[PDB]
Amino acid sequence: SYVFADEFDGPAGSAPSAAKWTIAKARETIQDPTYWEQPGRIGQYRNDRRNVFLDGKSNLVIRAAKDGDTYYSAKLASVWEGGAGHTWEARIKFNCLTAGAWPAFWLGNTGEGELDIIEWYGNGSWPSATTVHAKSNGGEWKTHNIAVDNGWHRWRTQWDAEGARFWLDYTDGAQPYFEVAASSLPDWPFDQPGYTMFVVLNLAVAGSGGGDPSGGTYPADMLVDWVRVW
Ligand SMILES: OCCN(CCO)CCO
Ligand SMILES: [Ca+2]
Repeated sequence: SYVFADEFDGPAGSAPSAAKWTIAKARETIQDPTYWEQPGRIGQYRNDRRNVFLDGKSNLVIRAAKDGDTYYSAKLASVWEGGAGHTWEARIKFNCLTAGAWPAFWLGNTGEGELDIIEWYGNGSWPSATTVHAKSNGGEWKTHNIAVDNGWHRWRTQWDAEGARFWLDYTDGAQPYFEVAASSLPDWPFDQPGYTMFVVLNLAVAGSGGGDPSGGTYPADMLVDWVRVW
């Protein structure tokens, strides 16, 4: 009994469900861009079957690849949104841990609050990590470094009014590798009545976290076998 799920079944080369996902048509605009955030260096997003498609073997493929002078990739945001008191999990394979790449699985909200379940940074500086943000600019957060490899893994979070918890490859009764108490973040928005969040799966190229892709190996793929919330 899932409140939201996508098993990404369907024929090779087809698009993910338009009923479940919004596919980004552009990379967000960066207000005061660092070098790799500059228009013309930042990677782009588009709804193109070369960059986001089902492999016909039960996986969503998000692919970053150079087209002309621009790196293109993809971002999906769930149309559905879910509130407190659920468990959220995706099975993911990062075939894209290369210079310039910046994959992420996260729960978003356009007002405040963000649960970055896992991000890996290709810029050669930032360690991969799980992060909880509160506050409008996300300027109040707790973060936890965790290593990412290219194997299949399940990334899980639970959150409610009292806190947020994270697991890697969850097994029965395992302790979260990271948890955050509401009381540890003064502006904790997750306890607001009716507060909900959408799911995001994306593979960015360049920008701050991605950095220089010139030495990286492209095409680079992020595979998603499923996303489930219950
Ligand atoms: O975190 C980034 C790692 N990345 C940066 C290289 O300069 C190398 C990946 O193989
Ligand atoms: Ca699947």
